[PDB]
Amino acid sequence: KNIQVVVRCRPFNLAERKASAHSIVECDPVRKEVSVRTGGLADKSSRKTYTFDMVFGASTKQIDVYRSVVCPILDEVIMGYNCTIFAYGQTGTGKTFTMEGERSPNEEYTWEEDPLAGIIPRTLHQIFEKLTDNGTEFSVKVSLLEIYNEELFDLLNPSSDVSERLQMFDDPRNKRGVIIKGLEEITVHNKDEVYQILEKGAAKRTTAATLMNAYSSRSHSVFSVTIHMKETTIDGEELVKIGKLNLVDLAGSENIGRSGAVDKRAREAGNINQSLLTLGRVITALVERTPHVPYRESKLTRILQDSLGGRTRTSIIATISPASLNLEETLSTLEYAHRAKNILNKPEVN
Ligand SMILES: Nc1ncnc2c1ncn2[C@@H]1O[C@H](COP(=O)(O)OP(=O)(O)NP(=O)(O)O)[C@@H](O)[C@H]1O
Ligand SMILES: [Mg+2]
Repeated sequence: KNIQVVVRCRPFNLAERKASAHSIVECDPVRKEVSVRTGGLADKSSRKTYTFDMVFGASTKQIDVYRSVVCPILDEVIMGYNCTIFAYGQTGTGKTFTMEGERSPNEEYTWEEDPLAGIIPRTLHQIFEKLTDNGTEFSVKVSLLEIYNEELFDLLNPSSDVSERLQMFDDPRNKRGVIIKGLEEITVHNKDEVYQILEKGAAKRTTAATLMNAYSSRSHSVFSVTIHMKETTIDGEELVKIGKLNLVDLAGSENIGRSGAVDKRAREAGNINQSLLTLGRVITALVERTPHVPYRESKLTRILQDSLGGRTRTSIIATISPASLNLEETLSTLEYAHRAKNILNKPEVN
């Protein structure tokens, strides 16, 4: 029911160290708290403390995030629930690193084995493991799209033609969802098939350089895995359930004064910030029990509508930087992520 919200603080990066930035973030997984020194060079004691469902410090390894957050989600999907996990936070704090991850040097590991692997590569591997172990008759279908400047583009369409803006419509046979017309939904039979498709897909997800992040996501990435399951019980009863998992890598809050974003990059930041703002208003509207929730004001919240206050089991991974340089941005991330904890969802099997 209640949306699960966890926070992950990444390690200081080079630029922060070279700028002699100091640490203003303390994570306490035990108490499940994140405290932020809000004082300034003046006050070095005053702290702002938030309590979440789970808190991951700078030493948190990919596998830790997965075992703690994803594994339980994965089983729910197998149960026939609709689930969503999305990474949220300031540009450069670890959303993409967390959702997709990277690859260790010299092929010392296969994708699934890699300690740098993110949530998505691990989940595609695990999905088949659990399904084969389950015994059900199953079919797996995947899709990947990015929301770029309020337009939708399929990232898995293999065609050579330039990608067209996909149109979105409410699902006729389901008032709790949308339909992306023309979106490719590729049937996959094992991790190898999925991995080939995934790396090519994630590779073309619009990424560009900004002073804050040389590898900044210029769009919100939405990777969906739909699983059709059909089994026959010992009672000769045939049950058909459908599970779905949305792994979302959002673009992140960006102060163009700091990112130095110009024209095209600035245009992207404008859309990114506006869409995230709309996400914040949706969250706030749900926590305040407001008569209206502004889902329709952005393609992001339309896609995430059922995930936010609907019949989807949702988990949020708020990513933050430990540097004193990002006090306002960090507080903003923690504040909205904290509010999200109070949103009540009504998950139900399909
Ligand atoms: N937990 C971590 N451990 C090591 N490196 C990290 C970690 N988190 C983030 N990074 C690195 O910082 C750079 C990533 O920024 P990420 O790609 O993490 O930014 P982002 O949140 O996707 N930025 P943005 O797309 O603008 O919202 C990556 O090359 C990562 O390797
Ligand atoms: Mg990114």
